[PDB]
Formats: sequence, C-alpha cells, structure tokens
Amino acid sequence: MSKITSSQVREHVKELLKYSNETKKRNFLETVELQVGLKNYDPQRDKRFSGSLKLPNCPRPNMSICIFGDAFDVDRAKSCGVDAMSVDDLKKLNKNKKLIKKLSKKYNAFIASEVLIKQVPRLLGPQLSKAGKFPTPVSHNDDLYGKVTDVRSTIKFQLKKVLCLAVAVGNVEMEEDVLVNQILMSVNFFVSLLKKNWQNVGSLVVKSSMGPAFRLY
Amino acid sequence: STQAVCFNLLIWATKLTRETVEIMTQAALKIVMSGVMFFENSEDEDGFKMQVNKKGKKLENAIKTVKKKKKQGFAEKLFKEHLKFDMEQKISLMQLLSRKLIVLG
RNA sequence: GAAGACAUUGUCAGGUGGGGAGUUUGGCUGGGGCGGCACAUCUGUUAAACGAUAACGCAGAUGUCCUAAGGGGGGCUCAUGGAGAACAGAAAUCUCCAGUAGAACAAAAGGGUAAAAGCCCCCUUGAUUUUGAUUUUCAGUGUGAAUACAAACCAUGAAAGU
RNA sequence: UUGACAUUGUGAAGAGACAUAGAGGGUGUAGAAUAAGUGGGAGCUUCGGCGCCAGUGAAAUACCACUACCUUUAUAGUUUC
RNA sequence: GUGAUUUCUGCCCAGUGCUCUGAAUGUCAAAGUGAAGAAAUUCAACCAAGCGCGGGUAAACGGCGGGAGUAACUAUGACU
RNA sequence: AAGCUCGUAUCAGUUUUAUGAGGUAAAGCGAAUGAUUAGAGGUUCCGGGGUCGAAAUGACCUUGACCUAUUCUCAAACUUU
Repeated sequence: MSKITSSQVREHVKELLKYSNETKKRNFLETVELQVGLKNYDPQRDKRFSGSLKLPNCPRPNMSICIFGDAFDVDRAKSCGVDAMSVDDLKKLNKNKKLIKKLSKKYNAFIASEVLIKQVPRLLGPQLSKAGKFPTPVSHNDDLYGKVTDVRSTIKFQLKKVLCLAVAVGNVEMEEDVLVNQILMSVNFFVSLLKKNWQNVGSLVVKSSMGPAFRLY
Repeated sequence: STQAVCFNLLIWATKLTRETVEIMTQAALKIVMSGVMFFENSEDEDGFKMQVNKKGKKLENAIKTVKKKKKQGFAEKLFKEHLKFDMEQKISLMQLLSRKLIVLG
C-alpha cells in the first residue's frame, strides 16, 4: 500500500530514496501539494553562542502565494515603491491595531524601531521579530526584497536533536529540484562551531506529509 | 582605533578585549565560560565540568539548584577546598558534603 | 570428636612471575661510555610563557597561480629622469621632449621580440571527443610533457592565415 | 588466583531490575488550565465537534516521532543472590 | 637488613613496590540469555577477576639550605 | 675452451670543412633566501601603564611602533636563464 514501498532499517543513497525527488508521486494520492520534511541528526548543546544565523539561497521557488509587509520612512519608501505589496507609512501603523490583520511576515529596518516597538505587542505571535536572528534590521532592501519573492528558506533557532526546515514540494521538475537541496546542507555545514560535539552529519531523514520516512547516512 | 573600530562595528573579540562599558553593553546585549569566569553578567552566563567552572549567594543559588538537580564533582570540590577565602571555601565544601568516608578523612 | 549436596582433579579470553629454557648485540663523538628521539610548508593555535621546537593532525586557503592573465583581429607604444601649470609642496591630474629594454610577456628567476610574440577595450567556447605517427628517458617502455598532418564539428577577420 | 555448565538430588523457597503491546501524573511567575529544550501549523473519518474562537502574551491547547519515565500488575520462564 | 654497651631519624607519604574486611558497573572473554535469519559469519546489554581512585608503609629502595599563603583556569615562585 | 654463417670483406693514437649540446664569466632584489646598516629632534581625553583634584573633555612626564628631514643599495659561489 504505502508501507511496503518504504524502508526503515535500510539506508539508501540520494539517488535511491526521496531526498527532493519524485519517489512519492504515486504514493501521495491527494492532489494537495505537500511539504518536504528533510530531517537531520546533529548533537549540539544548550549554548546561545552556538547557533546558525544565516540564510539559505534556494534558487528555485516552492510555488506558493504569499504577501510581505513593506514599510519604510525617511526616503527608503521611495526606493521600495515598485517592488512592494502595501504602502504602510508611519501613521499607518495604527491600522493593524484594530481587527484587520492581513499581514503575514512584515519587513522593516533598524532606523524605524522606535515606533515599531509599539507594534511588537500585537505582532509577537509568529517568529519574525526584529533582533539578531533573521536578517531584518537593515536600511538596505533593494537587493533583498527581490530575493524573498523567490521563496527563501526561513531558518529558525532549533535545539532538539531533530533538525528539519522547509525545502519545497517536489512536483515541478526532476533535475530542477536536484540543484535545490544542495544549499540546504552546504549552508548548514558551513556554520560549524568548534564548541560543538562529535559530528554534524548524523542521519538524514526525508519524508512527505503522510507517507513513511526513510534513512540516509 | 583598535577597540575604536571595534565598538565601531560593534564575541571572542570581547574576550581578548577584557583579555561595564561596551562590556555590560553587549553583556545585556565554552569560551563564554572562561570569560564570564574572569568576570555579575558573568553570573548570568554561568547560570545559563562547567560546574567546576562556576566554582555570590546566587552562586549558592545555582548551587543548590543543580544540587537537588543531580539529586568526579565531589572529588574536584574536595581537592579545591584542600588546596577569608580559605574559610569560605572550607565552609562551602563542608556544607556540600553534608547536603562521607573521604569526609571524616 | 570438624563439616557438607561443602572441598579437591581435567580441556576453558586475559591479567600476577626471568625459578628455568630458548632467542636477541651492522656501522654512528679516532673504540665504547645520561634519558628522550620534537629534521623540511606565511601567522595564531597545535606547543607546559623573554631559546629552540617536528608531526601526509584540527579550523579557510594551500602538493604556489587561472572560471579569460587563453586563441584571434584592429587600435595604442611602457617605467624612471629632465623641462611646465587654475585649484597643487620633492609624491597624485594633464601635456611635451630625450630614450636599442634595468621592462611587459601565467608560479620563484634570466636572454629574447617593437607598424610587438605583450597590456587595455570590443568581438568569445578548438583549454572538450574519435581515428595515426614522432622526439627526451625506454627494451621502437608505464606515467607525464612537447612538436608536426589528413578526415568531422566552431570562433575571429576586408583579403591572405593561425 | 577467578567464573559458567557438568560431576550432583530436590522446588513448601523472604525481598528487586528486563527481553512485544494498551490507561494513570508531566502542576516555575502570569494566563481559572497538563504552554515539558526543539520540530511540525492546511490536517485525519468530511452531515456535524477542534480548524486561528475572546482577556493576556517570548512559546497557545486533535494529529505517524529522537523522552528524562514517581509508583503497580502481566502467558510457557529466568545466569549469579 | 643491622652486627658489643654508651651513641643509635628534626620533618614529609605527590612518584617507583607491597598490603588492601576501604571504594564495584567507566571497561570487562567464553558459556548462558536477547533480534534478523530455511543457515553460516558478524553480533548490543548483564557479571567475576585484573587495571583506575584512596590510605598506611621509606631501621625496604628515595628526597633531606624543609614544609605554606599569595589577581593565570593548570605553566613563573619575587616579597613576607 | 668448445661452434655456425661469409668476403673487396671490419677503417685510423698524425692533417682541412664547424651544424648541435652545456651553466664556469656579466646583471638584478623594483613580488623569493642572507650580514633588506647605523641616529637625533615631535605629537598624549581614548594605542597599552602611575602620582596629584570626592568630580566635570582641569593640567603636567617617562618607557615601545611611525611621519618629515639623511646615509648604504644589499657577497661571484641560493635557484633559473
């Protein structure tokens, strides 16, 4: 059915199992697009100094609809006029205080943070606050807003030994999705602190959203 | 200049540096271990063999913490207590041992 | 009068032990004569602090350099020195004169060559594949490198070519 | 010098931890709560319950998982006590 | 080992041994026991002993212008 | 020492013809080695350390690297050509 076509105690190469491929094309009967559950084993510690705060490239999109909150002042609002989803000035920060909340991931800077702190008590739910984690407090956005529209892999601060993010779906093209997963490991392996323990590879587990998972070393 | 452009852009750098000003600055803002060592913010990073490290009533704090927590280390503590300051050390060691062969020993 | 389904014998990982047996001594301070065996890659670390100090170990690069510093056409003709000037001093920007190479010409270096064999701009994929032969080493070798044709497939140029 | 089997019988034998699976609590400040470091947020039978229900707010409550298990029982049995 | 009597260590137990009714699950073969397997090989955990830690012992072998406290997390040992 | 196959059949301590090959002479340190030399005079909140004002960018020294103003221009036997 779906269990006999999967392995649990047998390791395979990236050209055998899934790992952003198409082996679950006939397995996943539902027409709804799924998500890539690329899990990884990496023993770390509980130190705040040991963590990856970068941003994966991911050239190919994941084919999905999204909307960001573009809001700048001084003069940066003029440069971000062509590539934007909404205006949102300084006086328009009291619009989302009511009941309307159609803004997902709002993007700002470091300059306009004195008034942004008043919007934090309402937009503290989803992990997208302005700090030192995700690249956001910066005056530059011209060559940055044209990248987030290409669906960037939002990396978060994970700590349990299970390490998994979000690659794509796996239904666009065969050889196209191959050059996408090459950045989900290259960036992670690049940021390797000496304070870490043992190795950083471990076991590679890739699944869909319903079917069984596999195992790669 | 050095520290100039330092704070300029402005943690191992911090390390050397000391090695609160910008200190407590990025402060509030296990190498970290050694540092907080030499160094209250240190207290904090602490609370975050590292026990040997931490080796202040709040020290006593995190102390009984991992105390009842766990509830090598013993040996190390004893050796340190056997190696003002003296009095304090001895007292602490005794309290820990009471909270015993080597003891009476 | 001891005691008990106790204890002792034999083949059963390895550990205590030159009592005994066997084996073991190139050369190396004009014989020999302490212990160790840390010779050769920029800096920090590796490495126990003013002297030294290796390791195909760890974290970028690295068994030098190159993703056009290749090939080709056109145009231009370098450095230093002397002689000038609005911003401007012995150094910076612009112009002129003298001038047979101490230069440029992929690693470290030394002759070449001047309507350049080079540099810059523009124009790019022959630095890739199949089928032969030759030079140095050789047993007309292995590996590696260089030179010279024909037969497919490209690029540059007005023509003649590589 | 040390250990298992056998030599060497018998099972009325005081008290533990296991080899496959299903409940029981996950209670630190605040939120009347069980929000357990991290991940997952368009989802499983679709007529119907929760999909993101209100106040607060660093983390918000079905969902195949790396898990530290305070205290029990468990079918033919259990190497040394 | 010392080798008539008088004489016959002032202090120290971190190293090299011995002893160990102190401390036993970090490591620990085979047999037995536990998965996969119509098989063989390989085979994770449990346990005894040894090794590690600590104390005593130097009239048994050393050391003997000694033994401490001092901004390095261990590395210099002035001054007192 | 012991054999086979052939004949105008192997050449030269003396004389003429100068095409290749080499790393001893010359040069450089201006991206490779070395004996890349020897001094004086300034400027101090905050390059890194003291004394003296409860203090405030109040003030004043010494001990190491530079800049401006000079001298030599690096041995033939390090390497390549």
